[PDB]
Amino acid sequence: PIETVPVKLKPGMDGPKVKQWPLTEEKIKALVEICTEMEKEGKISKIGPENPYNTPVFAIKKKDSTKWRKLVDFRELNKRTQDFWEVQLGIPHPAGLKKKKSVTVLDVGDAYFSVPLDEDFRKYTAFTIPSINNETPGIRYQYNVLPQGWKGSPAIFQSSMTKILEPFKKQNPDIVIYQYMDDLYVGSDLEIGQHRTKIEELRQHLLRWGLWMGYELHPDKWTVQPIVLPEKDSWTVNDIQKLVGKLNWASQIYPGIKVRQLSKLLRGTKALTEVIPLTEEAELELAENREILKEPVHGVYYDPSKDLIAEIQKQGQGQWTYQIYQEPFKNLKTGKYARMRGAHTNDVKQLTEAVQKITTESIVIWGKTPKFKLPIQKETWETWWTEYWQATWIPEWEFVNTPPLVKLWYQ
Amino acid sequence: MVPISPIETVPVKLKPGMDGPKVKQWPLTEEKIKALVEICTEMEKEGKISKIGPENPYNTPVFAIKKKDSTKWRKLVDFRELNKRTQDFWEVQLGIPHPAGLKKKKSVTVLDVGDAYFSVPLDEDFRKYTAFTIPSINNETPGIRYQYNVLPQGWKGSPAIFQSSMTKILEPFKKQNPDIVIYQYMDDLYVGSDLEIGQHRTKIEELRQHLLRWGLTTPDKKHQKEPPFLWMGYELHPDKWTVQPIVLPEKDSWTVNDICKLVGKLNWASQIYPGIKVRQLSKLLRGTKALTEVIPLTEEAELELAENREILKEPVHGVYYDPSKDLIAEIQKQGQGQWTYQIYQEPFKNLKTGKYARMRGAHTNDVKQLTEAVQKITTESIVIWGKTPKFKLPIQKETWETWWTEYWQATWIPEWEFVNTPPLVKLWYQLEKEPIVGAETFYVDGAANRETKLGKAGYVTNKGRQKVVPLTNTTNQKTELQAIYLALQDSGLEVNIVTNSQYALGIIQAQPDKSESELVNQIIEQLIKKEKVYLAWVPAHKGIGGNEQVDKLVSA
DNA sequence: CAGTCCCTGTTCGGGCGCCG
DNA sequence: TGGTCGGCGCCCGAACAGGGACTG
Ligand SMILES: Nc1ncnc2c1ncn2[C@H]1C[C@H](O)[C@@H](COP(=O)(O)OP(=O)(O)OP(=O)(O)O)O1
Ligand SMILES: OC[C@H]1O[C@@](CO)(O[C@H]2O[C@H](CO)[C@@H](O)[C@H](O)[C@H]2O)[C@@H](O)[C@@H]1O
Ligand SMILES: [Mg+2]
Ligand SMILES: [Mg+2]
Repeated sequence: PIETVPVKLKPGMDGPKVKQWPLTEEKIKALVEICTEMEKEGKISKIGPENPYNTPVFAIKKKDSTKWRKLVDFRELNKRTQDFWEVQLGIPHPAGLKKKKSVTVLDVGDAYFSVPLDEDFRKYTAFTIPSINNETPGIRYQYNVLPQGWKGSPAIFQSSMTKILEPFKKQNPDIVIYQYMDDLYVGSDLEIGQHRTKIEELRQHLLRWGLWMGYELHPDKWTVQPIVLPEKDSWTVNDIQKLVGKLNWASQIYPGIKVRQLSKLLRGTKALTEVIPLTEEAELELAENREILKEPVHGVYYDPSKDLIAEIQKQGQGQWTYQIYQEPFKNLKTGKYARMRGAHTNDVKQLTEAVQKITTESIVIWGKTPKFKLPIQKETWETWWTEYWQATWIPEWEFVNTPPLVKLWYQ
Repeated sequence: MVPISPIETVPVKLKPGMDGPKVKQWPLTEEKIKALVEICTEMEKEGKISKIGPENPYNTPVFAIKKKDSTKWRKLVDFRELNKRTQDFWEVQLGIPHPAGLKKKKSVTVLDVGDAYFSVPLDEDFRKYTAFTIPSINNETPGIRYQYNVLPQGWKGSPAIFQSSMTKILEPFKKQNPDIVIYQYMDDLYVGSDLEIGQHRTKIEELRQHLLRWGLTTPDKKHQKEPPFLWMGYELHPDKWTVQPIVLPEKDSWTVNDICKLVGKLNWASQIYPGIKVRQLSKLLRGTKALTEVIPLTEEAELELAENREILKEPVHGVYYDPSKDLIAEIQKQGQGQWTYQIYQEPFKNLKTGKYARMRGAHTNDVKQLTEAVQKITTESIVIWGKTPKFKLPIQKETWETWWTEYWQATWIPEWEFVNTPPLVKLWYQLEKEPIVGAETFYVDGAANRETKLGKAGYVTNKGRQKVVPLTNTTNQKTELQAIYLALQDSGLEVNIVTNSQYALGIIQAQPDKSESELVNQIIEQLIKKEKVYLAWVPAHKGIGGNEQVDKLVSA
């Protein structure tokens, strides 16, 4: 008996129509059990084929959880609601969250089930549950409450959320709380033990309003990956050719790069393995270059209107490099990931872990998720990615195939 | 209250701001008319159909065709214009059941609902739009106008509404009988239990009573008490299954439409019959105009077709699924980008077979294609069994390790072991990571004139070797490849090659063994003969070394 | 600095097979 | 006679996307 906030799609945009993909027997069993209870509790109810909208559903296990979590791929719906959760009921981003020594993330998604959902909107939350070997047709549902993973859920519940938060916030003014979809980011500068304790306090505070979370981030530890030039006692013609190509590409980012004196070293028509002594002019040109690469790019600043883009490169030996930007060659961050889960045995698990970590950093730093340019074949990613996914949100991605002429990002 | 209501209906709006169909009936031949008039008059007595006064301003064509393998006739309405204006549904049929999915059952019953579409009420408000006018032996007698009271055949909402309605009725029975397996596909029901045969039939009749309560009638004629059952085009036996026999046309002269049937039959056959190959038969269909046109069979499509028929000669069968035992998929390379696979649990007792022939990319190799086949098998298995089979693959463990670790794309194969069945899948050549000491260095380049299509490809080397070759009807890309081909032709067994072509370097670094382009194939041929190749890239127009010199030569 | 042309890869609708 | 609906599969060709290199 709570008022239902009306919702509408962006003008001229119909609802999502996205086929359900095949599910493993364990996931189908988990979903059937989860949906049976949710139907009993009135969160969802069965629907007919007259509803023409569908969204994909599957189940995940969060890190170390061992307990299945229902997950709906609302990316298509969220794109058609976009104006709602940005233009109107959205949330501001605490620029100070990235600065806190410790940040814990809590899944408050369950809270959203309390509030009900606009009756006119429920037609768009439809999802079909598949059956093994197509024994049965698809069992369709729709949401009667605020669904997890929809972008209207945290916005509609923001009024309710702040009141629940407000006693805690006054008690600790310094602590910073940010809400992104199903997640609550809690950033303190306290020592480890005090921090964990304050999270329990905010846990109880959530409990008496009608959920345990153990995912800890330390955004101050986070560093970047500078473009680096090799140090060599002696240089072959091949080494200088590689260096000139890397520096020339880098000059699209740092305009102060100069290759003239290094080019002079390769004037002839020379065998690649011939050793070339460096001249003083090249040593100094190389020195000045290494200094420039330590510096920042001029006039790189985040723009709230523009979308974030993430690019990833597979460097081999369990190493991955990524760049986050909005404009080409204006990079807001660049990083490297090594020795992740599945290192040296599974590229897809590692790429999946990389996408998650990068999305998390973007949420903390800018309160957005980037669109990923993934170095993988579309069919390889779609076959396996859900198997390794442990997050409650899902970024946008596209697939790219760039052979690497030069290793600019890695060494 | 002239018409009774039997089961819960489904609201069905029209597309907004649009109105019901009007279009005149077909000039139906009187012979068909005899069959139609008898059945249609019968419908009104049941309440399936109702007469309408001209207050109903809607007309939609009508026709009929005989039920296959029966004397009965099928009553079908060309609702193409009504579909266009009817609201969209979400189809609930997500795929086709496969017999290899089925577990062994002691007692199996297959039963068919009768007049299944005609037993499900159409939406009350929507009933008006059905209207059609019946025809007579002459054009003198007008014929009655009729509106459906139930789901009709030829509409676009009929299958989904029936399947959803059927599932709702079944759901209470399956909750009371958790240990009965009911495969529900349209109106065909497969019922299997480990109950002893007498007890199983008790449930079967009890299920028939449950369906009877909602007006669903299962005739004895389609009841299947005794094996082998006929289900979804398969023959089901207590311990095995097979496809119902497939007849392949014998024609001495083949048209285009002929090959399509043939191909499509062989694809249906390849789910159990191992080693079916359609590559050369499909080669005949590429870039043809008329479906009617006659085409002669090459000696490749003919040889293929010969052994394809002979594979079908011997009967084969699949077994059923044992959740206790592992799933195993084995793949063989069949040549010309053709792959077949077998999925089994006990050795030599196959659950099903299949083929992956898709040519993907202009340049590729066997390792990529094997990875594609693994993915297709994995997704297919998850549909049928909900798990990924263990893989037996004709590729050495070290070959795979070399490919995936070095490739720039994320790639992966699930748990698998090596099977030493030739032909083995391997990488034909390997590019060096570092420049080769004492090997001649070829600086290569090529250019071409966009207007004339004329160009040059050439090289310069540290030893002083040089070449420039004129080319006709080419492109910049093609000359950059040509330059590399020249360096490979004119070099010893070990060679360093420096190019500024990103296009060429990308093709060659992916280690392709096959290409659509003959020029790339010739480059491959040479790469295989070398002992060591180092390819390196430099940026053009930077005044680098040999690259500047060869650039001047080819630009001229 | 636009505007092409190459070249590649994706998508989508057509035909057939199969099931109601 | 030629003619309907939904699902899945294959193989095709055409239409479209987009990334580099080069032309003014
Ligand atoms: N060629 C078709 N065109 C349109 N719909 C069809 C066609 N064939 C089958 N269907 C649909 C409508 C049917 O109600 C349903 C089942 O078909 P089917 O079981 O073979 O016959 P039927 O149930 O209508 O009568 P019966 O069971 O007495 O043979 O599937
Ligand atoms: O991976 C592409 C594949 O995913 C689908 C559905 O899972 O689309 C989803 O992913 C896209 C790319 O991120 C989103 O743009 C889209 O909104 C989302 O549904 C399929 O549509 C597509 O084939
Ligand atoms: Mg029937
Ligand atoms: Mg040139």
